[PDB]
Amino acid sequence: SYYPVSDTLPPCYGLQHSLSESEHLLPLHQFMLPFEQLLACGCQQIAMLPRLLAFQREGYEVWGDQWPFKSGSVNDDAHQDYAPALKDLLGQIALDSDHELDIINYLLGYFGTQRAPRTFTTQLDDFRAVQQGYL
Amino acid sequence: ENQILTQLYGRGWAFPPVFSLEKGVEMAEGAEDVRQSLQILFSTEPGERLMRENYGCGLNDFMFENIRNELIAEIESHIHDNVLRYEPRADMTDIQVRQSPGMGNTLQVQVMYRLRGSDINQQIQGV
Amino acid sequence: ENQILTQLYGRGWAFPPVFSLEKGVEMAEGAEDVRQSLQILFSTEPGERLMRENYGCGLNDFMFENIRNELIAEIESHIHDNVLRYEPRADMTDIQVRQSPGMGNTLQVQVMYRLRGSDINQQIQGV
Amino acid sequence: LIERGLAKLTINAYKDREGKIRAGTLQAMYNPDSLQLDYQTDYQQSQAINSEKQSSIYVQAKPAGLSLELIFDATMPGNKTPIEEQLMQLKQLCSVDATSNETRFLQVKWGKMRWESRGYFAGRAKSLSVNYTLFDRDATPLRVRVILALVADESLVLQETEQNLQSPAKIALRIQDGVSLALMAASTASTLSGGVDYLTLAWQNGLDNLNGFVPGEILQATR
Amino acid sequence: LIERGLAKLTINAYKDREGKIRAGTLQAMYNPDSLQLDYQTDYQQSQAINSEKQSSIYVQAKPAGLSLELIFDATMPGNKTPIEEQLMQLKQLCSVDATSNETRFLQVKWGKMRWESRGYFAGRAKSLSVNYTLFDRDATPLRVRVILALVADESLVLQETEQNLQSPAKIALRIQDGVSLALMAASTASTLSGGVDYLTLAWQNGLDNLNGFVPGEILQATR
Amino acid sequence: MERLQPGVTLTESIITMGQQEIPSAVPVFIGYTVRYPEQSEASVRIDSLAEYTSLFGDDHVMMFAVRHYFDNGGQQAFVLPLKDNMPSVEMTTAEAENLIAALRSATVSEAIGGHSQITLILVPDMARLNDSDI
Amino acid sequence: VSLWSQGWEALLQLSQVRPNLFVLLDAPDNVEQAQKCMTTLSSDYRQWGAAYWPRLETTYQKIFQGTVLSPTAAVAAVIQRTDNDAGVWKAPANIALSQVIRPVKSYLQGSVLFNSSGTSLNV
Repeated sequence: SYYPVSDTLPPCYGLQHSLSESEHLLPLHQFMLPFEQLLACGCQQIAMLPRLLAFQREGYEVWGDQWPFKSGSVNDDAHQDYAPALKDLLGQIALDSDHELDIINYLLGYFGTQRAPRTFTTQLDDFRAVQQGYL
Repeated sequence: ENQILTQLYGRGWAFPPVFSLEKGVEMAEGAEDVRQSLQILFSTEPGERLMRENYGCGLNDFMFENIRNELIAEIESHIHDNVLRYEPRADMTDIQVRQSPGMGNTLQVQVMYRLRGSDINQQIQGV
Repeated sequence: ENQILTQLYGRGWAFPPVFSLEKGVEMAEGAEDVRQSLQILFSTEPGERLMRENYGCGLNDFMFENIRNELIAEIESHIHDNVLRYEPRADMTDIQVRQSPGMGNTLQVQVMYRLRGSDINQQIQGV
Repeated sequence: LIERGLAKLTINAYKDREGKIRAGTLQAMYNPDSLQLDYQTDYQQSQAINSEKQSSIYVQAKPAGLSLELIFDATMPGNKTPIEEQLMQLKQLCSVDATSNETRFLQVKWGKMRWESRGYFAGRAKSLSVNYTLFDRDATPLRVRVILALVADESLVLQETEQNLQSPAKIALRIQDGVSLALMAASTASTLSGGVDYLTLAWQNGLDNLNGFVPGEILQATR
Repeated sequence: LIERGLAKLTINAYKDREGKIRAGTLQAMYNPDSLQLDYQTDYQQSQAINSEKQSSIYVQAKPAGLSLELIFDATMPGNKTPIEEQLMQLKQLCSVDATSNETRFLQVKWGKMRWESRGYFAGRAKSLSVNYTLFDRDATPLRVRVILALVADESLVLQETEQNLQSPAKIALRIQDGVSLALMAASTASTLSGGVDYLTLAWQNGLDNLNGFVPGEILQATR
Repeated sequence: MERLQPGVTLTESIITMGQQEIPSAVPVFIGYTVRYPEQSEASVRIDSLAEYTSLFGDDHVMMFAVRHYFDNGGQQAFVLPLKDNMPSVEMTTAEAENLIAALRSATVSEAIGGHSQITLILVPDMARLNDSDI
Repeated sequence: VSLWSQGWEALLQLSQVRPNLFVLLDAPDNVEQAQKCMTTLSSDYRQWGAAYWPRLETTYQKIFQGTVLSPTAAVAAVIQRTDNDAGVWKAPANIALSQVIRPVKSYLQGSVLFNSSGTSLNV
């Protein structure tokens, strides 16, 4: 569970205030957004650790792409115009799925065997589940 | 509005934190940092800063108490030793506390301050 | 009726020592040990514990003496420095000694106490 | 309230500090007019070459001293107890006990007078000043004006347990609505001699998170 | 001006010097008649074999001492708070705090009385002298004449910032019409603990010349 | 920063200093102002510059005399404005007579002689004709 | 919504039977319902009442689900508490409440309850 950094700031900055009552609220509340997603990646990846290090792996999915704010929160209401666009670039984590093949090479190394070398006739989607069930 | 007073008090972020496309965040320079450093202190109340627990003017713990000469003399004492702890760059020189002529419930405090080390007037209003 | 107050005061035998077929002897837990530790002290008189010779409230050595304001002020003094010696976990906060409205001979003492280190009310009655 | 009668001064001498052995009592004939309690504390001011901050440190808290005067009489027709009997009883309280090789521990008490939150004044006699006047021609004294001066020697098993209720070893705290763990661990420093750090407060309670407490939950802060 | 009502003496005990933890208050029944503040400074006179100049050096500035007396009463029909309750509250301010193993820090304040530019008198109790008179025959005291003696222990974070506004580290100066640099660098010695030399004042401002300043220009004198 | 709810809200409005009311020394500034908005009285009393700038306009030669009067330690003052137009950057000789003919007029002589609190008068607008008057 | 106002107009009328009577009364928790019952009250004895908005979540069972409680029972004790020392002339606001965890509604949600020109509701 992730609790936002925009909550702990003093209330005169207006982050928990009513939305867009004053005009200085919105450029501040977009400034805290990049430093929120860097901390929200750190809270996901500890919760992914039973998934990241299980021996019965089944997923493409690595470090994380979840939105930091709960859907009822006022912090969600500020960036509600571009929350569909920010979540979709957060789905760049499927492009980082080569890293998941480097953990299976590490988890197979407990039992003395390396992972298979990557070939040219892979069909890399169907290649990987063979490498997953091998572990 | 010179570069000399910046060398005594430094540059910091303006308290309305408005960001611009040129020059980045609007910087409060030397004579105007110390005025805005007083505006931050009066505007926060103690306990709602994150780790600095006792930072901010507690005028909230004596309001809804009746206007007399004993409440007024407790404001001028509280507003004096609080600027001494949390504002080393601004020395207070007078406090005037009086209730407004229009609305009788509200009372208006007026803090007169000089900056330390320097006796340089501001030419006109700005930043 | 939580596990937190057990960590401050410990578990001990209940003063009515009733034994059960499940769970063994009924254990007085944290907030209820300190109440029953006061019920043991008021109920024993000094000298009838075996080797701890001076343990117990001696209210027996001043009874059959007439109810006045000087006997009442000697009870509140005696009942105060006795809970200090033999009850380190319960701090006294008020003693009210008065004679009952129904029967004039009997007088009823009422000890109000808080537990040390903790300000946690009991939710309802029990154990 | 209940009755109307004089409470009179009694000085009970105990052989030990705790108050378990009794050495004898003495009830006053007439009560003292006034009771003067004198406290005192010693402060030494720190000298330093660099700074000029005025800051005086604490050295010692001197014990209390009660000073009362009494009168004894045998002139009047109402009283018949001789003053040789009462002054022998009074000097046997300001006396070196042969059992313990010290003086005896007195407990002055009368009525509903609390001597700053004790029903008695536990202490030993520092001075005593008999002033015989108005003898009979049989040379029996008929008026005696004693001036007692005591100094406070209180029991140690009483003072051991006042420190534990003032600064306990373990605290339980009730959270209330959005006080942070950084804010709540500062509130422990009121009664824990330097508060627990906000990490070591979270480790002792077994917190899953630094903000992973509900506002109803009870935290524990041991040192 | 606004209203007409008695301001009364309050003594707030704090556990720490800065004034953050609160240990309890005590409001006086009747105010003191008089308040006596006593300051003192020690000067040692320098002895020398050669010369006979009378010049006494400065050793130490002893802290201030406030001395007030109070009275508590329960005889009168207007007042009903017992004196055992108030004298227990007063002795708990002149008391060794079990959290910090020192005495507590008192802050006497009432009304618009500034105690030489502080709204309160921060200091600890050096003495205390209860004088019970006029007991009831229940031995409850009905009149008590306390004499307090305090000694000034002020916070250090307040006294750190009075030195910085009196003698700052950096000065800015406005020139006025034909004062020389040799004359202006003597005016810095009023508030810079030995003024900057007239060369090292010209080097810090980046002066092209020793007389190369216009009268409107602002100079800077750091040390 | 909630300004309608009860609390401590800082404002930009400057309230007045506690005046000492020196009775035997109080000036008038009789000069041209840019605003002239006061419709009740003839000559009005000012206390601060921030009260004057709201009450008589900004950026004129008579403001910098009030601004320098409140810096040297004066605490109360009266302002009797001249009703005519504010002059140019330099004073022409056709216009400089319009000031001195307004100083002999009874429109400014009745406001001074009727108020009976002022003890000394002064014109800060006479130094405006120090350039190009002839 | 008018069922609350039918109860307030009954209560403020009840404080007219004899001289010294006051009425502390509960406000509805819903914010739209509170603003409507402030505007559509329309009694001629409005000065004898005072409305305290949020319901308190006290520390009584059913600390996990504390029982939701009326706020006026706590304010009548602090009205009595500020009468003991500072007289009736002192205002009963800005004094701490003992056994409560939180107001069940947020504070920022009820910032429209205070009106300096209209009817203002105590928060």
